[PDB]
Amino acid sequence: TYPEGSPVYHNGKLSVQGTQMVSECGKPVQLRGMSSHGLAWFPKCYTEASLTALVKDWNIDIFRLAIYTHEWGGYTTNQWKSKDDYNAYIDNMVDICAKLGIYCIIDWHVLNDGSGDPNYTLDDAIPFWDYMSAKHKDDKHVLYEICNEPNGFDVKWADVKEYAEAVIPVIRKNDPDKIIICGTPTWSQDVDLAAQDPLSYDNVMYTLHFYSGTHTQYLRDKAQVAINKGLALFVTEFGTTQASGDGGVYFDECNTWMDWMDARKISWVNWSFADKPESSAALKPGASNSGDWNMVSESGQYIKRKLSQPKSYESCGGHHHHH
Repeated sequence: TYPEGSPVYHNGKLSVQGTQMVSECGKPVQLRGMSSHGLAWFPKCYTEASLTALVKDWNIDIFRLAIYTHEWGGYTTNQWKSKDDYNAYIDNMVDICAKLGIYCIIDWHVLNDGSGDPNYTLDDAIPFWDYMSAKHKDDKHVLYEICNEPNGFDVKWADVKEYAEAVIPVIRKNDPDKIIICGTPTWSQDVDLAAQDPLSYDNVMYTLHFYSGTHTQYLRDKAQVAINKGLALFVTEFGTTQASGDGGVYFDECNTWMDWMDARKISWVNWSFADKPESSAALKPGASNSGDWNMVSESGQYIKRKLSQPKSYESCGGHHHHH
C-alpha cells in the first residue's frame, strides 16, 4: 500500500511504450530525482530521515542507489560489507522508498578498476541480479540499472549487448515486467550506436549521462539519433559541473539540457545527494553531521528549485481506492 499522494500512488507500475516511459494507466511520465554518491562512502546520508526530507521537502519522484562494484568498499571487494549483507542494506533502502511512495533505481555501478567492461563483473553481477529480481519481483516501484557507465576504447556496444544478454534473462526469469535500464558505451554516451543493434527484450530503456560543463550539442544530437531510431532514453545520472564532479557550475548549459529533456519527457536523476566538498554535491559539507538535509550547496539549490516545478505527470486517478 503506497502512501496517498505519492509519485508511486499516482503512477503505479511503469512500463515502456516505444520511446516513452508510461504509467500503469498508459500516460507519459517524466520523473525527476537524486542519486546517491558511493553508499560505502556516505552512509550517514542515506537513512529514513534523509530520504523523508528528499520526498517531503525536495519533492523528488525517484532515488538512485549507486552500488559501486569497485574502488574502496565496492560490492566486489568485501572491504565494507560482505556481498550478502550489502544486499540486505540495499533491500532496506528499497523498502524506505516504498514506504515513501517513490521510485527506486538499483544501480550496479560499474566504472573504474576494469569494471568499465561490465562483462568483467559477471561473477558477482549474475548472483546479484538473480537475488535482487527474486526479492523485488512484487515491488512495483523498482527499476533495474544493470551497468552504470561502460567505458574504455575496448568496450563497444557489441560487448555491452553481450553483458545484457547474460544478465537480462536472469532478471526476467524472476521478474518478467520490471523496467531494465541498460548502459551504453563511452560512459553511457553512445546511445546512437546502441540504436544500430538494439536489445530484443520488452520494457528496456537506454542510459544517457551528461555533465553540463562537458557535454553540449554533440551529445544531444547523438541522443536524438537514438530517439529517432526508436529507443527510450533515461538520464540516470547528470551533473551541473564538468564530468569530474568538481570545479565551476554551468547552469545556463544545464538549463538548455533541462528544456531539451522536458520537450522529450525524459526522466532525470542528479549527481549527487552527498556532502562531499565538491561542487556537484547537493549538500554543504557537514550536513550529514547536523542532519540538516535541506542545507544545500549552490548546485543543490539549483536542482531543488527544478524539482519544485509542477509534476511532469498526470495521476491515474481512482483516488477513492487504496493503491
